[PDB]
Amino acid sequence: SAVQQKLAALEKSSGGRLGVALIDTADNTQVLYRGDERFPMCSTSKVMAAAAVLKQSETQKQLLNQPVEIKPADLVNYNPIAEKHVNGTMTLAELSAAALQYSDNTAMNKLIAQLGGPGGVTAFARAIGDETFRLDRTEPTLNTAIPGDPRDTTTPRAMAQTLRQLTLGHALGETQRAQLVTWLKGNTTGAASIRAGLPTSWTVGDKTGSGDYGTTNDIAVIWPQGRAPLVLVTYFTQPQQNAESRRDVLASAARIIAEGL
Ligand SMILES: *C(=O)N1C[C@H](NOS(=O)(=O)O)CC[C@H]1C(N)=O
Repeated sequence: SAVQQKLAALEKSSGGRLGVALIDTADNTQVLYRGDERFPMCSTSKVMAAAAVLKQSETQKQLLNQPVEIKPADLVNYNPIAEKHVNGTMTLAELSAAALQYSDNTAMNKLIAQLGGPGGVTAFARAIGDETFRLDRTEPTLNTAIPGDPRDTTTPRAMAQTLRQLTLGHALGETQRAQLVTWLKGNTTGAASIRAGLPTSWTVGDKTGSGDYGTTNDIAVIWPQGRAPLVLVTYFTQPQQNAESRRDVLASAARIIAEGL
């Protein structure tokens, strides 16, 4: 009830710019707030990159087990998993899991490289019907989050539709969809974001993101108790380049959405 008033009031109180897109798969209804504005994706772009490698593995049948060299020069700003394997190798499956569940930025860059560069991630988006997503840069510069810059952005509406296709539809093969869902459900970084605004009995798979301009993001597939799943994108960015993160705003948006159902 009064969901637009509530989302607008949350945004005004926060001082920033909030983007929300919900898909309720029980009845195909949607809730949108700035659903067609571009937002910097930051680490949420890793879902597209992992899904694109999963799609490649549908025809390169051993691709996920292929070793990839991790060198000291490859390390960037946040490499919790890759730093354990420097001067050795990690498989593409291990890199996908590290990128999704620990938000390892070196693992992300290896996914991007496997795909031929950022354009290869965008090409996969286009191949599954997403005409809005764009990846332009590698880690860490994809997180600059400069206002008005279209690089490394998407809209909430597009990314909710794509996450639905990837996790509940048929953009990926059956086994690969299940693998993506398993990875998202095992995310380690999400308890303060969308999940925090939902009843604890519901099951969530998600991927968070953060960047400059206090950018605080989360994209999630949600299995409520006793009812069909939801897909929810909450993107948030702020006026000051050095702004603090606001995961509480994402949780509040999810809480508003959960009471309106
Ligand atoms: C992704 O947005 N990033 C990589 C890592 N993500 O952790 S988060 O998903 O918990 O925010 C650190 C922050 C961010 C980056 N590299 O700036």
